[PDB]
Amino acid sequence: DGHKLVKALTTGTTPYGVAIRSHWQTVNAQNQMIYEDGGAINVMTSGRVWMLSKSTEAPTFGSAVKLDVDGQEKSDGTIETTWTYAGGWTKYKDIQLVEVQLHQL
Amino acid sequence: YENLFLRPACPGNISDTSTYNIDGACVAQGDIGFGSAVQVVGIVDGVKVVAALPDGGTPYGIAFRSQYEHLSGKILDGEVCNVVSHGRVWTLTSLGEAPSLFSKLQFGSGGVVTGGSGSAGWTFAGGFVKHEDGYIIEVQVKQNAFIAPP
Amino acid sequence: SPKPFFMSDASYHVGSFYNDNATAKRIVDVIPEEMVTAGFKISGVKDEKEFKSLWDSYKIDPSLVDALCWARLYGGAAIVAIINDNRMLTSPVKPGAKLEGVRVYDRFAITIEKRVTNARSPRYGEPEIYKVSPGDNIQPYLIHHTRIFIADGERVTPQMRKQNQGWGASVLNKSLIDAICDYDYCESLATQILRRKQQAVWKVKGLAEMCDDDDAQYAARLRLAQVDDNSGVGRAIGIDAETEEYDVLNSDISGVPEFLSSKMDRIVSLSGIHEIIIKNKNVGGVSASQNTALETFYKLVDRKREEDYRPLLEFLLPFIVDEQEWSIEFEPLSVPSKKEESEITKNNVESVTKAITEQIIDLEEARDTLRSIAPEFKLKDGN
Amino acid sequence: ASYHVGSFYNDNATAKRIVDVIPEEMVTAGFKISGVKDEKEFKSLWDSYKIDPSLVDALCWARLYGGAAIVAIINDNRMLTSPVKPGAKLEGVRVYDRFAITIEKRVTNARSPRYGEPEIYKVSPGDNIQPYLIHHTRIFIADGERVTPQMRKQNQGWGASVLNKSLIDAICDYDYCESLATQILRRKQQAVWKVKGLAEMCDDDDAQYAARLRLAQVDDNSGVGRAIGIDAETEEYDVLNSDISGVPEFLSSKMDRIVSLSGIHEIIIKNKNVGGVSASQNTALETFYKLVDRKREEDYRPLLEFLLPFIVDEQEWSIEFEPLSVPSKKEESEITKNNVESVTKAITEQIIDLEEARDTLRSIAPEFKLKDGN
Amino acid sequence: ASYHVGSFYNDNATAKRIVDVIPEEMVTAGFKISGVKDEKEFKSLWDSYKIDPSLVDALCWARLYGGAAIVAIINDNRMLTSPVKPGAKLEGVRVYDRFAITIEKRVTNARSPRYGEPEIYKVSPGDNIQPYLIHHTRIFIADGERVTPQMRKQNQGWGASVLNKSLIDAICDYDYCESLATQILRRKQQAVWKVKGLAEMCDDDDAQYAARLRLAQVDDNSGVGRAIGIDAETEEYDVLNSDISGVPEFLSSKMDRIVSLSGIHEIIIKNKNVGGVSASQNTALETFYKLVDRKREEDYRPLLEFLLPFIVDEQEWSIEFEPLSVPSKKEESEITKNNVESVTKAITEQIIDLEEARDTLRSIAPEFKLKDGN
Amino acid sequence: SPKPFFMSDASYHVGSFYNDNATAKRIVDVIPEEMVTAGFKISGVKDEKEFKSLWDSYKIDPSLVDALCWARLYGGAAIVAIINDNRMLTSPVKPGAKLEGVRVYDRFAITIEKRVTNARSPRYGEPEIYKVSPGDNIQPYLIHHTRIFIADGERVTPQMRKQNQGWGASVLNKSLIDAICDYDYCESLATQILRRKQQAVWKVKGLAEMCDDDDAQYAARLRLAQVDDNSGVGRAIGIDAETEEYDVLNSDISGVPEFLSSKMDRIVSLSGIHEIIIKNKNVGGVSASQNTALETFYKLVDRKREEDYRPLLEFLLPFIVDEQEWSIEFEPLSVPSKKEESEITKNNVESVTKAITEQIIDLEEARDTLRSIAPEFKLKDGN
Repeated sequence: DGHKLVKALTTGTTPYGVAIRSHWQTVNAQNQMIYEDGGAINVMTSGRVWMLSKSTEAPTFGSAVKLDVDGQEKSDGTIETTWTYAGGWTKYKDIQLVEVQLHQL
Repeated sequence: YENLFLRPACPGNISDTSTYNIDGACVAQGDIGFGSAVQVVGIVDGVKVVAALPDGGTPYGIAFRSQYEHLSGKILDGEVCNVVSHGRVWTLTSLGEAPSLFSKLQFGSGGVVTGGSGSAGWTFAGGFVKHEDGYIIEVQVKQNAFIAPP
Repeated sequence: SPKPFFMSDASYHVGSFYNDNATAKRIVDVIPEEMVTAGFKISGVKDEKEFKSLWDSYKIDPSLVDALCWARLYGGAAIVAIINDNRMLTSPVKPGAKLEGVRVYDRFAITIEKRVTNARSPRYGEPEIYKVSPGDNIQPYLIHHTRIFIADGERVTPQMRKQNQGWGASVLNKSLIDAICDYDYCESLATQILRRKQQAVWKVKGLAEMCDDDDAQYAARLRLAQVDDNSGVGRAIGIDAETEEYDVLNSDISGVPEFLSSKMDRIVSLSGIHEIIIKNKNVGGVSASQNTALETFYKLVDRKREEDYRPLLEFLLPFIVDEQEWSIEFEPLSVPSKKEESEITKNNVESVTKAITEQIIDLEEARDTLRSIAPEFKLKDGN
Repeated sequence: ASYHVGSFYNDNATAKRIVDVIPEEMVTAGFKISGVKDEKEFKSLWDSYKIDPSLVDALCWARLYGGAAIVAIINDNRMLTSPVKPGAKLEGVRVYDRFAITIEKRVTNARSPRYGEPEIYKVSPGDNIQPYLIHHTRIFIADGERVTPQMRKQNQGWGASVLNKSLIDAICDYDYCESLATQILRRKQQAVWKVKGLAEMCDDDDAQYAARLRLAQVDDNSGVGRAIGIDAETEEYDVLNSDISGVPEFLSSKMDRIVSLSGIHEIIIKNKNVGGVSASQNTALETFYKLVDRKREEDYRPLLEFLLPFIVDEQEWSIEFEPLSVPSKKEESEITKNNVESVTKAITEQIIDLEEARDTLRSIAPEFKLKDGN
Repeated sequence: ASYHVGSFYNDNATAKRIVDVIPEEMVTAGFKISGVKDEKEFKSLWDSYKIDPSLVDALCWARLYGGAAIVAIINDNRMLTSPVKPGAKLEGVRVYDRFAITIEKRVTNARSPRYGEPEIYKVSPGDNIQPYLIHHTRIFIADGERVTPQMRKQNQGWGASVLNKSLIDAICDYDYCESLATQILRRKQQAVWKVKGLAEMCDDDDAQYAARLRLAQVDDNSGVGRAIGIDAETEEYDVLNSDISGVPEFLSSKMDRIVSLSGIHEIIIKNKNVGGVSASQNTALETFYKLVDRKREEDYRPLLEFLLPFIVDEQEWSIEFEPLSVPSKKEESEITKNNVESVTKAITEQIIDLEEARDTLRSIAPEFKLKDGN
Repeated sequence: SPKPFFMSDASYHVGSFYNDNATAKRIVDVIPEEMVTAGFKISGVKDEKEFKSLWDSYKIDPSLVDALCWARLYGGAAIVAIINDNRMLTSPVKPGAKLEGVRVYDRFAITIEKRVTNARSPRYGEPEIYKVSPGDNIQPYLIHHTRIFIADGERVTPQMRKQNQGWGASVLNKSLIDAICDYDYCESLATQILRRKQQAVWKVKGLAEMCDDDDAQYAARLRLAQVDDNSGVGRAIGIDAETEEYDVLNSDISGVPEFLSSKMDRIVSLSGIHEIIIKNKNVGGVSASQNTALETFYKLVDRKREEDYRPLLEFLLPFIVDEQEWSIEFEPLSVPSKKEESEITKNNVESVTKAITEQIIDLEEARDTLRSIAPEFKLKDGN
């Protein structure tokens, strides 16, 4: 059918999508929202989504998205991605978030 | 928040219920087979005239299977035709083995998939089954991917 | 899954399964004419001779029958009544008692012309003008709501109702459809198993050497068939020991009638009409259980009748009777017997005047009492 | 693997019967009203309003969705949000499903016993009409079956669908069993034909097409009266067979599970006479009547007290539910004979006089028409 | 694992029926009161109050959770904490489950026999309102079933659920049995295809995918009227089958265990008429009726002696429960004839006068109404 | 065995058996409840309306119910009655007829304090004073013999009667307990037999070469489960003839329902209360024998009632009745009904005065006679 098996991003790889909040969601040791090793995962491939970041400067509208090794937005990462920025930039409790527009690969 | 799968896996039909688009205001010149790429040769009164893909053309969509419009088994000259311009669809192929996931497909003559090393265009979606001593693949069609040369 | 933008499900499949298969004909047709021909009685009228005279003058009950038929099949039907009115056919009807015909249209022939949702009127949400497109090259003509009546089928979810422009659904849902469909498949497989009871095998070493489609192979096949047709219990066949062997293989057959009876029972269960009516076979082992089966069947048909037969009556009666207040009674749908009808007439005639002779109950009401329950005892109108 | 109940309702037939059989028969059973000066005009006015289709589908959607509403409009010179003044006026009633009704305003006054019960109902019919607000007295709410309160307040004080998970999957398993039985019948017999070197013949070519066409042709002409030829040295033709038994019994057991979970018995859900007994389905029916009346007393009467005082100007009245038993002419005549002889066999000697004997005889529903008078 | 009564009730239909079939019929049965001047106004007040659904729910939670509380509000000009002075007033009644009531104050003084009996009840309904206090006179409590005194004290004087462990696991085993039956029917027949060298296939390659493709395709086209060819040297095709029998009896035995442990019999729980006999199910239903009367005498009355003294100003009255029997229009007709013949067959010979004869004839509730008078 | 201290060890084995198992619940609560709810009637009293009024004013029947139940269960129970009197509860009771409260205790809360062996009074050899120790942080206290009454179960020989301190035994004897326990074992065995009906075996040469708890073995077992889940009638499984085989074996089931029916028969036969009251299943094969089974049940329950219910009557009634001589009679334990009561009352009213109009049997006592047999005919007292 085309059903796919997915895992975390690594070096020299091609990003596919971004996991989103859903019913299937577990808690890590540090109270972090995670997807367990065995189970269903929802991946959104087109549209606007809030994504974790570890940058320190507000991104410019429309510029290309550059990812980090572990799969989070970073201002000068070495992984190239087709997605774009949408302009949203905010900060949850001790967490940085950024608004990313994803195009279908 | 998930997308359902569609059951029949026959050539010429859609494979998923993701975002798709069907251009139903068209007519055919010549004969077309379900699951082949087509090209736009002209426009009359808001209607697009399509034909099977020649050498040197730019594909526009893929013929779509319907059980009322086409009672013969294929699309005939002078018939209204369904064409899929955006979405995942099962296509006829002459390849022998599945290409790399998310690669770029290349269309031989007659609108069949024969290449997996294109520069830009439609992409392989991960489905590869067997039909009639031949194979069927799953392609992801996007609207502005192939641009007509000036 | 992709689907046409002009949704149409009960358009061709229902009509095909109705006019081709017979069990569908029965399951959709047994009810309506039985309801309409059960009969009805009116109360509050001066007399009934003229009532029956006007009824069998108008002669509209076959139209009522097939109107209810299309209502049950296509999920909707309409009937238009024409009135002796000197006004344009768009206009409403003034009070009166007059009409010149009633004629029926199917679900496909009626649509809505304009809609009124005025707050003060309780008719908000009710389509006030119906646009009908008849057949046989007749131009469409819009109708005021007062003239026509719309009859629906069975209840559906409101979500489906609004999507189906306020119209019911067909009784032939896909579950009943494929339950009907696989019955023929099972019957065909049963006949195939009956054909395949016994087989014979004839083995001849070197038969592969035979040429394809030449005189030798044709001669061999002619000889084999010829010796096959003349064989039997009273005949013997000879073969060669070294070269050929003749064996017979057989298989048993049993349980097929029970399996088919189970399939028919499933058809009955999904239909809702019971055995001695849908299969029309008396069980035979019991003397008087078919009577209770048929009275349960009348329970079913009566509870269905109260839902749809009445609105037609309340729509037609005010145009035929000039009397101002009347009531509908439904005759007890049970066939009675010269024997027991004679007995019940005796019973009621002696009950009505066994003990009224000592009270103020006089002749002028005793006669109405005796001729109220429709007797075989006529009586000329008088004192 | 959870599916919305509406699709199952309007698709499957057994679900249709299970959800629909009770309310329609319940409402068509009828009733009588006591304390009324006369009943002819009562029936005339009742079938003048002719609201029973709306009543039927109101009860139906209350049974299915676990919640239904009826809006009753009245002749009054006030806005709909206002309460209803005393009187007996009615002009129309309409029916709305579970999804179009909510609660708006809260009352907690300890003085009235009305604390904890919604005061204003917020209706959102949709269909390009602005949602509006209605006072309590103008609306009645019909609920489904009883549920535990910890789920009741979680579901906004509303009932649950009568199609629970056990009923749903019990229904679903039956079709799977039927399909499996059909497969069992189809696979009764199998013919095997083996030929040395058959594997040498290559895929999807003319030789294979010819061979398989020949096999189909020879299979089409086999049977009792026809024989087939075989080469002994290379090829063999055998037949394997299997038996069938107990499938109807297993299907009957599954139907038993269906009827046990539904709670309505076989001659009503399967609608098949037992046939082996002539006078036991009558008590079967009376058990059905007892259960349906038991369920009716719970929920059908509230409509009666909701609507009846709004149409009758009389101060006092009562509801009696008609004896839900099929009435057979002959025994009806016999009962009428017994009643008429009892009512005046021994009143000739005491103060039981005609003005009340007539009332007694025309109260117990006779066929005896009698004009009012002394 | 599956022991939570709250979820089990609303997730299993059998639990639903087995828990609530009894009290609703109990209350709908009916009764009457002797020593009252008249009954018309009594029923008028009763159906004006319309608290029977709340009574049904209270009894249902009493049977399920082992304990429920019922609260009545009276027309009295004092604090709700204060006791109730003698009178006949009623305003409304509400019901709470086992989870909202507790104890505050004790009485253990010598002179009163009420020593050691609860005095003041702490009601904590929740619903964002302050929990409050109620005197013993206002609230009545309905219990479940008797237990050993040691468990009675351990459960702070509250009973136990009717769903004990034996009932729960007996119910659970039925689902396992039917699932095994479905698996049994699925595994009736199995086809095996043996090909020497098939092990040489590489895992998850085009060759293996095509092989299983062809296997499924050839399987889908077989049947009675179709044949399959194989190669004698390298492959063979076998079929193995197993029979089925006795599972209807097995499941019937499981259901019989369920009914025996429950105490409610087949024509009420399985809902099959026995069919092999004409008139024994009437005796079965009257056995059900005698047991339902036995349990009714235990728990339904206390509600009556708790509520009735608050509505009737009459001093001394008595209760009788209407004999539970389905009345047949016909048979009540003949019994009325018999009673009207017995009431005045020979009373015209002694001092028994019409003044008491009319009372006799209108006491046994007839279809003959009679205006009060001489 | 170690047990928690707050759960003091006193027959909690049988207590938990009672409060857990359902068949024990039925067998212990079936008799006393019906016994008490059967009702009774009293003769020699001026009137019975006030008797019933005071009776349901005191409303002690739930206490009587669980008193009898605990006496049947533990083999002993105590009922304590307090009277409106101006004396200490230790002293005896003077003549009078008063009640103010009555309460119940089980077997474990009662002991003997003072014993009498005086020669002249026949009362010697039975205890004089009872020491009750309710617990519940209230001091135990002492009761005179007359105030309270001790209810016992079934008779035992004097040899164990004397060692059980004049107290009977539990109705759940060893044989009954073991027979009840065996049924659950048989049911579990039946479930296992049904599960083990069919087995599939897969054989692969060299399969044992694989290390345990390893990647290859995990893959192989996942593949086995996957292919097992997808097999069926319409699906086939391929194997390799050279290396692996797939066999299936099966066993039948028969006689199990009869075996369990026989075990239930043993249970009911040893219990003594019969099938249509313990299994709650009508015989179904006959129309008019279950009623005779009922009257056998009523006869046995009446025989048991005569031994236990009366002592409560003669222990309590002398404290509530003011007149001197009375009779306690039991209603004939049979469910009456419309028909039979209607025609029986007809027979009584014709028998009471069909032929008495000729002799001295006159009206003032004829009315008393006719309303003595409890009729539906209410009558005002008078001449």
